[PDB]
Amino acid sequence: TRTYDGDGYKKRAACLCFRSESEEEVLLVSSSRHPDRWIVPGGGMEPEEEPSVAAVREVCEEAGVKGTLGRLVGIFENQERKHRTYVYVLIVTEVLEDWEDSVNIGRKREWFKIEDAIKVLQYHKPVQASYFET
Ligand SMILES: O=P(O)(O)O[C@H]1[C@@H](OP(=O)(O)O)[C@H](OP(=O)(O)O)[C@@H](OP(=O)(O)C(F)(F)P(=O)(O)O)[C@H](OP(=O)(O)O)[C@H]1OP(=O)(O)O
Ligand SMILES: [Cl-]
Ligand SMILES: [Cl-]
Ligand SMILES: [F-]
Ligand SMILES: [Mg+2]
Ligand SMILES: [Mg+2]
Ligand SMILES: [Mg+2]
Ligand SMILES: [Mg+2]
Repeated sequence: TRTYDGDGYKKRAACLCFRSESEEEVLLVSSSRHPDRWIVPGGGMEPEEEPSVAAVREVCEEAGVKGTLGRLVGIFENQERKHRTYVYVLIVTEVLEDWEDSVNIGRKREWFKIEDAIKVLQYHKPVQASYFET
């Protein structure tokens, strides 16, 4: 069930999934609609779902990782697609081999150095590239 803010923007949550506390490598996943494109794992909040809970849940479903939830980075709007995303830090401590989106849609995941993550996000996902600007 999709949920919305009072202005009609779709509510989403995402994590910057870092390999370690040094925050030098981040995990991206392939797009479901376009599999040669990279995105930050995230998705819609469910009804009455805390943003931090949605963020951890979506990363588990899309990226097959668990870890230590850190800071809220910020709340980011995409004006073109009318959605508003709470973005958290997650320090990955568990990498599971066969996760919901790998099994169901063959979603891929890869570690990127921060500067390379920004590069691959810029063309189609400039707001997600901006998650890293802080
Ligand atoms: O993360 P979500 O908010 O679920 O985004 C999910 C959907 O949302 P929904 O599940 O249909 O509500 C996106 O559609 P909208 O951009 O919200 O229309 C999808 O966006 P699209 O409709 O393809 C787009 F934004 F118009 P494009 O990326 O083609 O410019 C998004 O696809 P991406 O993977 O490319 O972000 C999808 O992601 P996924 O299928 O990997 O979950
Ligand atoms: Cl790291
Ligand atoms: Cl976006
Ligand atoms: F989802
Ligand atoms: Mg979704
Ligand atoms: Mg998603
Ligand atoms: Mg999802
Ligand atoms: Mg979802």
